Amino acid sequence: MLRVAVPNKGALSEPATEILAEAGYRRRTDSKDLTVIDPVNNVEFFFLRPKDIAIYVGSGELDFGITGRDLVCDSGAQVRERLALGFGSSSFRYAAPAGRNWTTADLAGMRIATAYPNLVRKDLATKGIEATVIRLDGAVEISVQLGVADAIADVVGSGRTLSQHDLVAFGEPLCDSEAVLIERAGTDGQDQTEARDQLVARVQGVVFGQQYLMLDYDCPRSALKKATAITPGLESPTIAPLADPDWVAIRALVPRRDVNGIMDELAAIGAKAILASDIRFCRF
Amino acid sequence: MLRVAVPNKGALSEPATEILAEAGYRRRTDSKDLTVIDPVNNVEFFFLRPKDIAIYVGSGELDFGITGRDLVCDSGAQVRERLALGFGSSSFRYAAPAGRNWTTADLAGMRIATAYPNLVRKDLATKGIEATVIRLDGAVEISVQLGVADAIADVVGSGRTLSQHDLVAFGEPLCDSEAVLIERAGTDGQDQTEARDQLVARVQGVVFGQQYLMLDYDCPRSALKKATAITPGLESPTIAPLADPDWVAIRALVPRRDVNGIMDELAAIGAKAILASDIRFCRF
Amino acid sequence: MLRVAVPNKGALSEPATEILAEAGYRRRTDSKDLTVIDPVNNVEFFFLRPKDIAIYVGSGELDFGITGRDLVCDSGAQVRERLALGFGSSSFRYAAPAGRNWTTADLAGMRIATAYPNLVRKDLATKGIEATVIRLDGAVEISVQLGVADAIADVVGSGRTLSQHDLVAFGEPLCDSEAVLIERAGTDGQDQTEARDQLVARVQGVVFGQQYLMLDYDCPRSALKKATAITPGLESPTIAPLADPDWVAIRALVPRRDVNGIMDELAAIGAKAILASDIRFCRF
Amino acid sequence: MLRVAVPNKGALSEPATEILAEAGYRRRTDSKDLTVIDPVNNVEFFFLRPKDIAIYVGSGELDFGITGRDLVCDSGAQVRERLALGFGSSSFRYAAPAGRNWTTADLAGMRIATAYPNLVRKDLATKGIEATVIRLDGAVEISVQLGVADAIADVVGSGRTLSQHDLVAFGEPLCDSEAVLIERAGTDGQDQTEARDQLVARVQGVVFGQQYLMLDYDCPRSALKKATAITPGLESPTIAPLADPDWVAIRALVPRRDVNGIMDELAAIGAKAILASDIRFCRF
Amino acid sequence: MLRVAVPNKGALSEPATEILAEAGYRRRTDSKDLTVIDPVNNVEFFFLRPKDIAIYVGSGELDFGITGRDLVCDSGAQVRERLALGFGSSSFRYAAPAGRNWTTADLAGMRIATAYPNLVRKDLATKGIEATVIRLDGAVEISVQLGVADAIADVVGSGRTLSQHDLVAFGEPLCDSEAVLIERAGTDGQDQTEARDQLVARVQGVVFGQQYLMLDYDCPRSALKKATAITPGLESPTIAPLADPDWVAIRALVPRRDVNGIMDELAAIGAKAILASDIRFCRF
Amino acid sequence: MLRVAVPNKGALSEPATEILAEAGYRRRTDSKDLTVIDPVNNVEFFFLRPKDIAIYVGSGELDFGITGRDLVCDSGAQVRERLALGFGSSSFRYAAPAGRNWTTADLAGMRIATAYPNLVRKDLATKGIEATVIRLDGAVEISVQLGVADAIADVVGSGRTLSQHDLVAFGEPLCDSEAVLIERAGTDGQDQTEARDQLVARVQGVVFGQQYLMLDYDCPRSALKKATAITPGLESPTIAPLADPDWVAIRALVPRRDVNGIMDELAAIGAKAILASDIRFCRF
Ligand SMILES: N[C@@H](Cc1c[nH]c[nH+]1)C(=O)O
Ligand SMILES: N[C@@H](Cc1c[nH]c[nH+]1)C(=O)O
Ligand SMILES: N[C@@H](Cc1c[nH]c[nH+]1)C(=O)O
Ligand SMILES: N[C@@H](Cc1c[nH]c[nH+]1)C(=O)O
Ligand SMILES: N[C@@H](Cc1c[nH]c[nH+]1)C(=O)O
Ligand SMILES: N[C@@H](Cc1c[nH]c[nH+]1)C(=O)O
Repeated sequence: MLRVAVPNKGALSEPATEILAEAGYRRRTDSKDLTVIDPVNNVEFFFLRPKDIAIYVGSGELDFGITGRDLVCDSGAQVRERLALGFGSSSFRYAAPAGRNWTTADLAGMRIATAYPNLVRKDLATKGIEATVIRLDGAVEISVQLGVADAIADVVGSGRTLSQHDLVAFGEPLCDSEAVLIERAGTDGQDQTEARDQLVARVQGVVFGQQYLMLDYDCPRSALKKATAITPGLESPTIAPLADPDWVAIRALVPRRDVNGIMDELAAIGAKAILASDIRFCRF
Repeated sequence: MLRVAVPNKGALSEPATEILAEAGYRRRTDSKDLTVIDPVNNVEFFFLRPKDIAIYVGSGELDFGITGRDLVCDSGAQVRERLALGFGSSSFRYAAPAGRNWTTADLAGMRIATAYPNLVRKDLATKGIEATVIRLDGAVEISVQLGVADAIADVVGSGRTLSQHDLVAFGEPLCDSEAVLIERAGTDGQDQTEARDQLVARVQGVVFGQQYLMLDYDCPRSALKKATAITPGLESPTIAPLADPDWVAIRALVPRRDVNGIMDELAAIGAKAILASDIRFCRF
Repeated sequence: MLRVAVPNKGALSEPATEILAEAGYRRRTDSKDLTVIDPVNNVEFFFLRPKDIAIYVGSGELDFGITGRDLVCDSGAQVRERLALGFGSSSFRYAAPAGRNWTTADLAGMRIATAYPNLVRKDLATKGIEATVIRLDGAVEISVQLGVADAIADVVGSGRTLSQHDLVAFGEPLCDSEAVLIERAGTDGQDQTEARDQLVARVQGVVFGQQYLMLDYDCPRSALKKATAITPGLESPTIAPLADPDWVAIRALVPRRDVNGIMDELAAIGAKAILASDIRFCRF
Repeated sequence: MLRVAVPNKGALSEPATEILAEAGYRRRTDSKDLTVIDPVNNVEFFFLRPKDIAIYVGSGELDFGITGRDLVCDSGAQVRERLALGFGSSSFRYAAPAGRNWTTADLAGMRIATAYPNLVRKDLATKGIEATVIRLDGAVEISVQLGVADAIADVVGSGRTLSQHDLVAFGEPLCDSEAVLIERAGTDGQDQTEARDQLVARVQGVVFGQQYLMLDYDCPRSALKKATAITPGLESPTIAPLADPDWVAIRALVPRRDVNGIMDELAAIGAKAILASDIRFCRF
Repeated sequence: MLRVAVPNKGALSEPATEILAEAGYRRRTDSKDLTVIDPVNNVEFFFLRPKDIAIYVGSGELDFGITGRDLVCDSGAQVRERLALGFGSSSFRYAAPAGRNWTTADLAGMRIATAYPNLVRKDLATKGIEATVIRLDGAVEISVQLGVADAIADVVGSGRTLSQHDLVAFGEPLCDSEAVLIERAGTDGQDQTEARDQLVARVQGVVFGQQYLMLDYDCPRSALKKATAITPGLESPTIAPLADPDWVAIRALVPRRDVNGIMDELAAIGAKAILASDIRFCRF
Repeated sequence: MLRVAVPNKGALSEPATEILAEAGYRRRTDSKDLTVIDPVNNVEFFFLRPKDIAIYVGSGELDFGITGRDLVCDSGAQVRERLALGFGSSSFRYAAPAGRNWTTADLAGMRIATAYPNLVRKDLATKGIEATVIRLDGAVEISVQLGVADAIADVVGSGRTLSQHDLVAFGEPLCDSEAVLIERAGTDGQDQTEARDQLVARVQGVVFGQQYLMLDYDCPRSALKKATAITPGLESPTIAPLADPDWVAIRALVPRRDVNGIMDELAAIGAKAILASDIRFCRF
């Protein structure tokens, strides 16, 4: 029996449930209750505060959690990052009032407000800089106008929050917010290593599969050699005859980020009815 | 022209609309209005109170409805259950205050509160027991604390509601809450038998299809004989050559509940890029 | 870099985002902010008032928009309609109090209330009729009861709004509400013609693909000649052997509106496990 | 310790909480939980389904409830109606399809759908009429179109629901929906009679007070005799001098429904600064 | 029977209903339906789009409406403004991109976007300036960035919307957004003049009363002469004895905006228990 | 110009805005924006995270804030508590799994989870006990079941959260959650001492006034001496004649918690029309 911690609210909650569903786990019956028991898969899911998930995995009984990479950097927990999940990512920056040409060295002896004080204190220490780091519970950007701090450190999205308070980011970026699957450190006893390996392989199938599309298309046999070079697939393309003997159908996996260039090339050699379909799971 | 009753709210409403959409019927334009006319399929959908749907099919002009099996047991309507739809199921139990070792025979002459009084009265009669059954409109669990009844009878999910009121279930379970497609009894006149048969076949295609996944995978020809035994499919697996002549691609339907064991076996004989896809409709 | 205007609310908003997602564009991160930048596709999406989108494309810097055909008729903008998108369509009618046998000629010299005054004034002019057209901001049906107008002109859905105010539609219908992709008129400079052509081809792939389903089915070889005539596909059906040598699997695109007749015919010649799957993109 | 049942949702819920607050009882801390304990007043409030409240008072341990008068007529409970609360009232009527001149005698042997079957069966019996009364859970108006019943019986507001289904009300009205304070029948033991009397007196203070306004106004002494006749108050008006010796200020309770006529009369005899204030509690 | 138009949504809707309630009219039973009939006061209220209310009063059968003063300036309707209601007010300004020193004369021949084109065209004409005014449906501030206009004209609150798009207001302000009670022009026939006068007097009682508070306080008789000068009231203060013969209680209306200075002065001459209460209606 | 911090969400937010409104400050225009400027009172209100308000007052530029007393204990800020506001109060307790007879001394060397780690660490130190205090972001009760802690420390309301996780509170209570007005420590410069004193006096007027009701009642002169003893008021009751010379009207402040006993006594000596009204502000 495995126990898995899932974010109960915020930007990571829906895509976390989505990826767990595509790996074949029971979806949350209703957003009101806070556990979901999966008897067929032998897993129980707990919906918890995002900022706490790393502590639950690292000091508690949870085998796995899904949380942001910055929240693991801030927690001080000793957990293993098994997979980057491909969503939720965003930079983490120092920021200060526009129009003063701030640089990292200006932070020495200043007051820096953040919701991630342990992350920031370790970053400054590595750079050899001492400052006064002030923990706040949320929305730190207004703390400069209101006199609590000289600079801040926070997740930045597209900079909307910074510009709305006349702040400019500076310095080298910190530990980012990408969603990760974390695992409790420790070997335990074989029979539990196996159940843990199974969950990781299943989530990995979604993480990998979601990077590709399946292309299906009709192709003249005369253009078949060129098509094979254009879509080599993961092993080699599938080739099947059509009723018309001068034609075949070709099936091949292609990366999402390559798809439109690939289709233009296929169209130019005579390919017709070029179909593209979502992949949600693939065990390579 | 067929008329079909659909639950307008509650746990059965979204999965009911989902299954009707996958059978190819027009989805509800907006959740505010209460009918949806499907001119191409020649069907009209009415969104009604769940507890009333069985009466509308059994005494009204509706040809079909989707409701819970317990609501058909409680209604006294004479309708045909054509299909179990595979969602919404839950046990229906007697329950009484924890710590008293209640058994079914203790109900004789007691006061039993329930939202399904006809269901309960028929269950007790079959067992030869007489008691006083008290109809309530909803949420019956609090009626024991408040002195209206000695025991209750209600749908139980995972027992959250019972434990939150210090109640323990006992006795043989009653008619459960699984969602069913019900049909009005009666033969009418041939031309309407045909239209009715068509809807049932279409919903049955979703009910059946949703129990499987399509597996696609690349396979060495040397492992082909073993693969065929591992995934026999519904008739026999599809086999197509890859460009590489030592390899093929195999397609086969497999039951959802079998999928992960099947993939482990395929991986161990040399299969690569094992893909798994949702099935939403299959006419066997 | 392309700029595309998307309806920010109303009946057209979700299906507009849906079609853009299926063409492979970044979906709106959250419904609160009003732009979405797509760096990989080199497109920026702006979420605007539906009634304004035609003016933004026709007089502004936007390259494309998605809006209703009636809103283009009302705007007076000079834009190109590139594609009908297949949703949101509804008739646009004159309407007047029930029980008076209104005809189009009765409008001469009357007061007509509408949210689309330029559309209505051009329609009347073409028919040679002069009347007083009164602009209102919304919900015009009540304006007759309240004495502001003698008749109205409005989008009609299924006539719910008309019957709820005792109004009956009459006359030839006007410019309808179907969703369209519009483009700014003008040739600019080659390098921008190409980027524009790419977006249109991608949306066209969704518009075309969404009219079909992929049929997959197992078929006895003895029935193969008949099956080929029943499902000719877009080019010709794919044919692949099963393990069992007396059988094959057939793949073919078929129109959504044909699917159930097609399956009945296939069942009657011996086809088994007839599968039907959504198509979301097809470049013919 | 008293236990009081309060409607947990619907049209009666907010005005019920409002009247209990004005009688000085602790207001519901948050709409999520379902009890509120009032330690200073020695009362506990339970928020329950409206249709069940009469059964909880009549067969349970609750001392009081607030519910509709029709729900008491339908419940069959033996409870005392202590006060009409002055909100929620509405007529209860038979109704049938427009354009057929239905009368009460046409109901004999017909099918009548209603959410209040016991109320309707007793009403028909008193009139000497036999019919088939069909219990439904809610929204009964559509049951005629859908073939379940020939006529209905339901609360009517302003007839919106009737006209929206082409129904016309007929016959003598039934037990109406006005909100009432009900009490469990029975004398118990003196010390509990006293606590019960206290709650009734406190709610009665709100019921009575809410029918009046306090008028305050400045008045010339020369017009004082006429003013006294215009506002006699509940006992006799309060009269106090102003600094200016030719003037006084007058205070008097007047009925809400009389207020504007009263003010016109006072203005015409020389009264100035006529103030009118809400009364929320008055023990006569 | 009077008909009154009330804003159905937006910033003016709740305070409009609030002021009508304090004048003693029936409050909207539920926000879903769109009329409210007041049988005791002989008035019917219609909840309409704010931008349309002036047209309904000026060309329709409505006797009164509540809307913004700018919406009357934009409508071109011939209505009487009877009262300023004391809420909803905000300036209406031209605005253009920051950092260019725009002045009113720079508008000549430019493109100006606004939701109030008739208001703007009349303002420019009075100043002798010709420009191209572009009607938009809402949120006009983004139209400059997007190339549709050179400048805008819009209601400004505290400038949040302007600064969020880098716009600066300039020039003389236009017709503002303060809420007003408007009346249809025309004398009709005596018996309807009277009913109209009554509504205006009742709303005026709220408009006037809401500018004051009632002060009540205990005062030594030795300080009575000074107190009388500090709170003269609307006519002269009320003076009543306390049980203690060296003391009195004083009652007087004072303006809300004066209240705190007044209390400081009273405290400094020996006044105790200085009470201050809301006034919701006063007929002077 | 004063700056005041107000809770932006949670149980303290609405009653905080309510008390500020009754002291005569501008109410939040809309819950979306996060500042409100009051030009007439010369105060600006900032709506912030509750857990941060003490830090904003203690280290920032804010003059005042409203927050929970426990949040001040947890913050470590050096602020002055000027007033207890009379809402939001609740006990703060250690808690551990039911059925083990936990006492305070059992905490030595254990793991204690809490959202208020500084509060807990100072409480344990004062008692001479060392333990490991684990910071969590919220909802700490589940941390025992999930293995992160042996005991917790949290605000308890009525114990719903404790019993829902099988926890029992024990030990002496900690710093409670009552809402307080806090002020920045420091004298600054006279002209700002005065503006600060004014706000405190105004909030104090609400805090004091809200503990009383105004009683108004008609009284026979023969019972006047007894009535004066029953309602002495804050100074002495107001006495004014009625028109009827055998009667008077009496006005007196009485404590809310005394009101019903007081009215029973007045009724028994002949008092009639006993009226009771809310007090929202009183400067003693
Ligand atoms: N043979 C193709 C398609 C495929 C992958 N898996 C199964 N089929 C490829 O290797 O990409
Ligand atoms: N031939 C495989 C896959 C398939 C089913 N239907 C069409 N193809 C099977 O029978 O399972
Ligand atoms: N060969 C089939 C199926 C197919 C289309 N595209 C790829 N395969 C057809 O032409 O319809
Ligand atoms: N004396 C007035 C006002 C009043 C009632 N109660 C107290 N004062 C009346 O009897 O109506
Ligand atoms: N006499 C005081 C209070 C009052 C007004 N109206 C009635 N009483 C004044 O004139 O202001
Ligand atoms: N004189 C009464 C009522 C009152 C207070 N303030 C003004 N009037 C009292 O002192 O309680």
